[PDB]
Amino acid sequence: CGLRPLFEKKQVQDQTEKELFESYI
Amino acid sequence: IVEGQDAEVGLSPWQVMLFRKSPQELLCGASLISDRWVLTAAHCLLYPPWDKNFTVDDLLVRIGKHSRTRYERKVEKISMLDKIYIHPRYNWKENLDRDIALLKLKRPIELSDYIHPVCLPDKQTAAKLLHAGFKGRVTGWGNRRETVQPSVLQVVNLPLVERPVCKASTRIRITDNMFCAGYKPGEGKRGDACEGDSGGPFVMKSPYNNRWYQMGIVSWGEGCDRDGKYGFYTHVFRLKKWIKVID
Ligand SMILES: Cc1cc(NS(=O)(=O)c2ccccc2)cc(OCCNc2cc[nH+]cc2)c1
Repeated sequence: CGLRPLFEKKQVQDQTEKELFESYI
Repeated sequence: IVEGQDAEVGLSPWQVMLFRKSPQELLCGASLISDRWVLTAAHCLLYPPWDKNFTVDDLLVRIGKHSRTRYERKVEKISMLDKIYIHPRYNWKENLDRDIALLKLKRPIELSDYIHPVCLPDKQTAAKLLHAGFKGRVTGWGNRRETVQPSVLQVVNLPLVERPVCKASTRIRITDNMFCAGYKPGEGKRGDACEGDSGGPFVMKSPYNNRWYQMGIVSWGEGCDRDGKYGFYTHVFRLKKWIKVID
């Protein structure tokens, strides 16, 4: 679960995914 | 969603929209946590003060969508409920404590590129990700502002706010079965869930395993995107032990 077919499985980051990781730092 | 963007196709495979069978009417958001179990907020089904008490015969579910209106033939999957489960301790006549409900689909749904379950949090994950400052994601087809219905699924990333701030921002009695998220007055950004977003998921991505986890369910909020006001979410991990129903 949590592994989106059109994103995680394709090894493609979604447009806003960057914000989330940045907030962790 | 207030201050959101149209989501890219397949952004939230677990997104589910709760519908009224007749007349067709969007009622709430929900999430696909299994091929036969949908997670939503209890206030989407039962809330006497507004005359809400939906039965299996009144509801309907539509999974795999993107457009709020158009019936996307073969991508979309419509299903009917088998049984509805509302938490026994869901306090609707006070602060909406334990605002959680499980919807069992009549027949198991067929997963695809547009339909896929989200992970439920575990101790480790909940411990590592639930920290103020960390941003989460909310999605829905709800109003764009206080009523504006989006034609396409909206998305917005909101930061977790520290409890003292959540409590201070409202008069409602905050319990540990709920948390709030949103930008503060000085944070220089806006965004919040809104009418029609209730029940939708609040997810966070774990850099440890590259998996999305649902940390909360869109619960109540006093207005949409109001300064000094935050949106509240049902704390999924603290209610995971109830989520017992599935077994
Ligand atoms: C059933 C329900 C009651 C209240 N009214 S309330 O004054 O906020 C409230 C608060 C908690 C308990 C009872 C009433 C508001 C509701 O929120 C539905 C939309 N959820 C939102 C979540 C975050 N931002 C904006 C909206 C839904």
